[PDB]
Amino acid sequence: NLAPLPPHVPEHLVFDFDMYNPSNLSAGVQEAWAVLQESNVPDLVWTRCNGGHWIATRGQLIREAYEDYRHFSSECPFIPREYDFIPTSMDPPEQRQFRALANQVVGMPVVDCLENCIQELACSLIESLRPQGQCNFTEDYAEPFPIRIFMLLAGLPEEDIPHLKYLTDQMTRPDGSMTFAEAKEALYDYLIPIIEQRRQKPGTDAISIVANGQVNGRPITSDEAKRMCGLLLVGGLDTVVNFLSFSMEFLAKSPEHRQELIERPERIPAACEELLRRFSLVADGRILTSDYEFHGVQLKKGDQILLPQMLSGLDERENAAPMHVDFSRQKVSHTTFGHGSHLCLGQHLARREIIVTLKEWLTRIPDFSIAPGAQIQHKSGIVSGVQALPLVWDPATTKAV
Amino acid sequence: SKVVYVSHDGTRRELDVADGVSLMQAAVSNGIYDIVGDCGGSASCATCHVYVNEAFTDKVPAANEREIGMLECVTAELKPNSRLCCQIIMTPELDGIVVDVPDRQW
Ligand code: HEM
Ligand code: FES
Repeated sequence: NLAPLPPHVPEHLVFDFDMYNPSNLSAGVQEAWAVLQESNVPDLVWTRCNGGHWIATRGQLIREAYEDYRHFSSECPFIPREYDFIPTSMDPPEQRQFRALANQVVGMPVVDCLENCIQELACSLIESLRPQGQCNFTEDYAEPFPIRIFMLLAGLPEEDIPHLKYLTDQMTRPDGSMTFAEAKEALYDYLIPIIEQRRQKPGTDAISIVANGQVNGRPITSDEAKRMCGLLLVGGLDTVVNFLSFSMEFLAKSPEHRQELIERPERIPAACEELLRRFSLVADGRILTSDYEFHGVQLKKGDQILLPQMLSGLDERENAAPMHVDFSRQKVSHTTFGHGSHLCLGQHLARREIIVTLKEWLTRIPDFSIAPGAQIQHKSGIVSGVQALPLVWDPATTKAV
Repeated sequence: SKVVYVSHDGTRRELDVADGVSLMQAAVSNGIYDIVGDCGGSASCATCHVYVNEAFTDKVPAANEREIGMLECVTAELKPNSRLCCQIIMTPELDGIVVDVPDRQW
């Protein structure tokens, strides 16, 4: 359904893309979105879908908009205009307070420190799967891995995983019992007592560190800590689950690429970057704080603009033959983790999860494919994704380390 | 090319940094944890602040307006040789560059 065209929007800029239901989604998610980058589509379009909003289609505009929070505010980062978590909706300077605190728990020093634990987690999961000759990767690995990482960082017991999976799944891939707000309230109900306990008796886990931290020169409030912890959980789940699934979907179909990495495991870090570019999956945006002319288009105060992280690396102006995966690309240009002051706090952690996943999987289960008869179903939205990923392999071609 | 990073407490570190790699990226990938690099290198945060050794300042390309603007938000003392090291791109010309890392980024 199509919102009436505001009269400040030129008719020749209307391209009614629906980011929740794009045409030709069976060609793939990134292929569906790349319709925005065909040669006749302008750099900046208006869609009448989802209330009406702008979309920037090219990397150059996406980057520039993300570098200018004065005009393009995070106060309303999601489309449609109708979720608290911190610091998603904050601009600097206040956002910097929460970046500093989050860095204490998912920053590069913690990620370097955790590398061996992360490898062990991955190996344990993969070794459990190896003899079975099949799995639904999305459920059997892609979700358990990052959630177990969180339980480890946050000092939370293994027995709570099912409950947290359930609530986080209702938030992001809703089966339709719970609304988003109900699911979020339940997540808060779980965190609140833990935060209170760890302010009264702190440990050295991530919830203790966030919950006894400082912002603006005073102790963080329990409610701020709750909103930060909720994002540190949901932010590393939806994206990692779906991104790992996209990547393994591709490797299941691509024997030469798999073989490159089996024979030359030193190329995995480069491959991770190239998969990050090809299978980019986030699309959020910003709200205009004032009337502003941008690239020959007059934007109005209050207009929302979609600045799809996904699109920058798919832009043929940024990477030749962008739909091709080339692990040897000389410069992999992308904004998969975003750009500007909100660039993903988890970016280091995410790369180590992807690299460890690829290294540990290919060393044990080098040869696998999509289950016969399956057709992989995709979803599009703020975080685009894979519904399920049935894989099969011959256990006789595997190896236990 | 060699890059030397000296911490506020005198800790010295040395890296071999490829042409085209920023001094931030190198620091963040090799355990120089007193450079944070929070924004990922777009002169959008001020957490890659360093003091470029005075023997190298005329070898290093000048800061652009975006960097100058962001340098106003550094939390440590802002000095004449303050730079955001994500804006410093390694070249054979800069072989041996010494940078002093300030006592805070946050
Ligand atoms: C492949 C994996 C991931 C991708 C593609 C990704 C992508 C992104 C993007 C594009 C943003 C910025 C959105 C914007 O500007 O509004 C973001 C923010 C964030 N990400 Fe990730 N992310 C990933 C993994 C993670 C993980 C592992 C964590 C773990 C803690 C995490 C935590 C966050 C947080 C806390 C923020 C908010 C940063 C801010 O608003 O200042 N992400 N992520
Ligand atoms: S890494 Fe953010 S300004 Fe340098």
